[PDB]
Amino acid sequence: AHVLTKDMIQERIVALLESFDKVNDAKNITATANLTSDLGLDSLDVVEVVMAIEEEFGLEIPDHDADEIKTVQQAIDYVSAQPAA
Amino acid sequence: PVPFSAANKKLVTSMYRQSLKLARNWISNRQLFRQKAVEIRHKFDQNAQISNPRLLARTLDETRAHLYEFRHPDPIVPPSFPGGTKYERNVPPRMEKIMQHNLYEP
Amino acid sequence: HGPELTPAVPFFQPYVLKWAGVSLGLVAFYQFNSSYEAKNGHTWVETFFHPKSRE
Amino acid sequence: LKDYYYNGRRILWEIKREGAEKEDWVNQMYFLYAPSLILLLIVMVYKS
Amino acid sequence: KSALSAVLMNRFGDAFFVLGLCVIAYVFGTLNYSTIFATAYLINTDLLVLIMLALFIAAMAKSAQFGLHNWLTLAMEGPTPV
Amino acid sequence: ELKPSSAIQRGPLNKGGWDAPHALHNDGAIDRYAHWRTFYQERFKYTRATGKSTLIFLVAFPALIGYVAYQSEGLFEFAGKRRGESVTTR
Amino acid sequence: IRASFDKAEEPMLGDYPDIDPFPAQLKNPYKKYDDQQDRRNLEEPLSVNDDLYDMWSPDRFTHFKNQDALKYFIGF
Ligand SMILES: CCCCCCCCCCC(CCCCCCCCCC)(CO[C@H]1O[C@@H](CO)[C@H](O[C@@H]2O[C@@H](CO)[C@H](O)[C@@H](O)[C@@H]2O)[C@@H](O)[C@@H]1O)CO[C@H]1O[C@@H](CO)[C@H](O[C@@H]2O[C@@H](CO)[C@H](O)[C@@H](O)[C@@H]2O)[C@@H](O)[C@H]1O
Ligand SMILES: CCCCCCCCCCCCCCCCCC(=O)OC[C@H](COP(=O)(O)OCCN)OC(=O)CCCCCCCCCCCCCCCCC
Repeated sequence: AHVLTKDMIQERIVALLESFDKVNDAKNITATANLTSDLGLDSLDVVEVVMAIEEEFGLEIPDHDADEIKTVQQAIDYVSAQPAA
Repeated sequence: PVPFSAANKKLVTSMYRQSLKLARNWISNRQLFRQKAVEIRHKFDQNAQISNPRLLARTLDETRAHLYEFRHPDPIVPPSFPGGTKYERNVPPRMEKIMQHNLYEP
Repeated sequence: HGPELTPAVPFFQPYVLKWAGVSLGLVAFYQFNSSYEAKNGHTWVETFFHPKSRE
Repeated sequence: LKDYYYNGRRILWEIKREGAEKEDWVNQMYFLYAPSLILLLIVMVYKS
Repeated sequence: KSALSAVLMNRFGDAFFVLGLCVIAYVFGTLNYSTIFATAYLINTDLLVLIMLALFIAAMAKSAQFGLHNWLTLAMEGPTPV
Repeated sequence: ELKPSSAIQRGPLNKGGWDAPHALHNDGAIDRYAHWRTFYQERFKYTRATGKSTLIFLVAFPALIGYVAYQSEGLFEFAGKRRGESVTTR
Repeated sequence: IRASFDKAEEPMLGDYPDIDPFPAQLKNPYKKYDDQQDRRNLEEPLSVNDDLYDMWSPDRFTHFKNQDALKYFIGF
């Protein structure tokens, strides 16, 4: 079959963020990064990247768990919490 | 009904979630969809600088109605999730030893 | 390789023996009465049928 | 004695596990009820 | 719930086939195809309209016409080769 | 001065046997709902919806299929019939 | 409360909490319940005529009003 690991979620979410353009720049990226402040997002293109990350992993997010993945690391372990890939 | 806040942010972040997801299943094409997505992105960016509560609430409730009318019969769901087709196919049984009810017979 | 195994089970379970034995005995007994009817003109079980005459 | 047998069988000869066993009803349901019922079948079939 | 809806639609049609089967065994006195088709051209036409309408509601329920189509589409919850 | 006898030796009642451990967690809401439905008749009262249901199912529907059953007793024979032949009698 | 038959059984209940009937399907799926399948918390009060608002009840469509849909169907 096809397994994911956490290396993969890492290099997919960062891949997703380097092709997004309204980020500040492509190398202040790491797992620790606030999307609010570090990458210079407004309150609604954090929502455009939540939509992009949920179509990216093929999964769907309710509104009360989309709001709280504000860091990249919370997003990575939240996407790793689900069995679907 | 409220200016710049955490709760008004909560409300229209979820409304932008909803209209993006709702526009997702109308449009078959990719670039027609993303032309349309940048178009309503523009629609959200022409607003969000209103300081009134009167017409902030009036625009808020009618874009809620405008969101209500363009609703879709089938949402696109991934199948292993509660709208989908792979949902609860082989639920693994929980590990339970046998409780017994009779002194003489199993 | 292939599928994972589970422990070995004997084929002739007690229910296989019981149900097969009873139904094969009934079919054998039916064929025995159809054997006996051609030789003697009557069933082997109607030997044991002794009701009173109607009058 | 029956009490000491069955409560030990429930909590735990006691300390073994196999399947050869006859409960109290199987003597006269397999050897009296079941052949009488098969007899009833045969009498109905040849009485027809 | 999908298997429940499919079998209850089919059971609707089965009730109408039991009705038509009762009229078959009444009018012709038999269920055999040979006797029924040997004597079919003689029987009254209102009788045959009653019989064939009941048997058609049966056939219409199982072969999924417009009054009763809801269970085919609701039978995709069973797997692909089913 | 009227006390039952000194020679009684009365003692407590037991049902006897084995206390089976609890295989089922009770639900207070389901138990209250089901106890409410089982004994529904002692809190039943006559209303307009009740009267509608009572007249429709106890008098109206019996009178209707009674009219149908008495009008149609010796009407139909379908036993052996042909084209151009009556299947009713009256 | 909301339905007409739920209103009809109002005077028969006594010592019974008189819940607002809400369909168990139109609840959120992503709120974690004790049973995810029936979408119900463990001691939650059951309505009268609860088997009309259970998960095992009819499907209860969301997109059209029922009088609208009868007009559209008899229309076609
Ligand atoms: C716990 C239940 C107990 C068991 C229930 C079964 C009890 C039997 C009840 C049914 C009952 C109606 C009762 C009405 C009140 C219902 C009260 C309900 C319970 C209240 C607590 C049906 O009787 C009538 O039903 C009418 C309804 O349609 C019909 O009227 C119309 O005409 C039709 C022309 O064809 C139309 O077709 C139809 O369309 C019409 O409408 C008639 O068919 C019929 O007259 C009772 O009547 C019975 O009475 C006896 C007379 O003793 C009759 O036999 C008689 O015997 C001699 C005696 O004197 C007579 O000398 C003799 O001449 C006669 O033969 C019976 O034969 C029977 O008739
Ligand atoms: C004249 C002939 C030509 C006619 C052509 C037009 C026909 C139109 C009428 C068709 C009637 C079809 C038969 C009706 C019974 C069908 C029952 C059924 O399908 O149950 C389905 C229901 C589940 O359905 P649902 O939940 O929506 O789908 C699940 C899939 N996700 O299952 C459940 O919810 C279980 C609980 C409800 C079960 C049904 C209970 C009410 C049934 C009432 C039927 C009454 C019929 C008799 C009426 C006369 C009585 C005197």
